[PDB]
Amino acid sequence: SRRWFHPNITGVEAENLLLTRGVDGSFLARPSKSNPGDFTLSVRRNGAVTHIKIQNTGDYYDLYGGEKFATLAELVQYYMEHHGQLKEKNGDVIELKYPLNCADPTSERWFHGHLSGKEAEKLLTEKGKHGSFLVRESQSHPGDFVLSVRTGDDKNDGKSKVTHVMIRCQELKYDVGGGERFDSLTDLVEHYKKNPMVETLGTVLQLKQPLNTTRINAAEIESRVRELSKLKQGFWEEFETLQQQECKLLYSRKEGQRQENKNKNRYKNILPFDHTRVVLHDGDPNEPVSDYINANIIMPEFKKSYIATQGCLQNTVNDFWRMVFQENSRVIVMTTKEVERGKSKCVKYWPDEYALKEYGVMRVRNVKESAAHDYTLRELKLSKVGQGNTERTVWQYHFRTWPDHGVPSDPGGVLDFLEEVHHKQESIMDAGPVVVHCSAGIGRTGTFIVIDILIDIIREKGVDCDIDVPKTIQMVRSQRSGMVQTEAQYRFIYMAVQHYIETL
Ligand SMILES: N[C@@H]1c2ccccc2CC12CCN(c1nc3ncc(Sc4cccnc4C(F)(F)F)nc3[nH]1)CC2
Repeated sequence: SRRWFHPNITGVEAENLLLTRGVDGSFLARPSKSNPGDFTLSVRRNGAVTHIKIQNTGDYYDLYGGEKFATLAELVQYYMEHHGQLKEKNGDVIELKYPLNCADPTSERWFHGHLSGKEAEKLLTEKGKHGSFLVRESQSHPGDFVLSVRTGDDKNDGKSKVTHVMIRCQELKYDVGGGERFDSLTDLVEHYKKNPMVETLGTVLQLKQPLNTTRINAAEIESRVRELSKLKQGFWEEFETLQQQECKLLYSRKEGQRQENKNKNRYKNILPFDHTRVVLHDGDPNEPVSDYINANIIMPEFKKSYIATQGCLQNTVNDFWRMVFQENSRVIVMTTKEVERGKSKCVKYWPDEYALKEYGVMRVRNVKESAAHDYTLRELKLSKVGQGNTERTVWQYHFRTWPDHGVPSDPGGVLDFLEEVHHKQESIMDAGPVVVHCSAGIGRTGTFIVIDILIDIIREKGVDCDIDVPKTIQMVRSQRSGMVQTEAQYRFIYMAVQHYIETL
């Protein structure tokens, strides 16, 4: 869990935490009470607290007077490992040394607050499986807690059971009636996750996973949207709770950090994970490194795969077409304009209609453009220079109407677009991964990919099937940093899936 992130504290509270429990170099992060997307990094230095604003407008986290990042945990990791980079306006170095840990259990996935033993039994009996657990406040003994764990065989009939374990709070510390006394509920839970309790007759109280509360029956998505809309809101809690799981996803991005690739990244610290990056072959032996593009393979796991990538730079257009060729991709989804709010988001990597251009070893002909309301389709022919028999059609679906701020007011445009993309891809035997990009290749790109993954479950299984939006996003975020950036995008995913279901 992301311990240095304190949900539901004020600025004044943050200052006092850092002044009373911190030292110089201690820091924490916190969200705005009013605004999803606004965050503050609070840092103790020279016996005082400095607050630094962070904003997410949908494409990345933007640290004021600092750099752009895919996640707050990648931001924190960066400044803890690169001394001198975070600076005050007058030049003075702001050091992030010591994460100040949140002791408040409220945001933990396993924490259920005021919840009865009867209610906890019902939740575990209906939704739980072997090793599902939760912690709740004791009704009998104020300040105490109860750990409730389901154990059994998952293949009803007494083969499973719920066990309740009392957690005492004695003199500011937590225990289970013996052994170690913990400074927080979190420390206690983490210890008994690693070191399971055993009953008198041998049952191991395995804390395998927090009770799942977010999985739904897809046909009931409207009721879940209603529930998540209740007022801050359910949607915000859910997206934040998911965000608290991002420290499990700090996978190496060593290749993207190499000096030989520094000019190949649109944003210096938004990098592909090494374990999923697209590796480019047959490269120019004269180039110091020719195997790198800022792109990751996204494979759903619980047929069709994706390449999530950034908007091309002038110097990466040739690499982009090498990738498209190598991976046998026949469909590109572009979800940005070239220029938005005065800023270039993607260089034009395609020729004008009816024109032919060479891009290094590759050539692309733009055969025909077809303009719909929300998108333009460009029928491109890609081939290797010298080898006409390598020609294949690449269909570029360019979504034009995504708003400059926030998300579209309805999902119909995105749904229609994604339906055309899906059918084109499905019609081409042996097509490779669908290439998807925006500007940084994480916010909108993540949103379109996750929508597509969830819709495809419904295509296969019908509307009577389980879907789990945050679970799916965590799986995609394990393959490219920070996929799905904002709460507005998260709500839009639910909106798109709901309206897919409603138009069957
Ligand atoms: N602590 C909360 C509280 C406070 C006072 C009173 C009651 C309650 C319940 C409480 C916890 C349980 N609820 C909850 N919401 C969530 N949203 C996203 C996620 S992430 C997820 C989901 C599914 C699978 N895999 C992941 C992964 F970890 F891999 F990302 N998990 C969630 N769990 C509802 C909110």
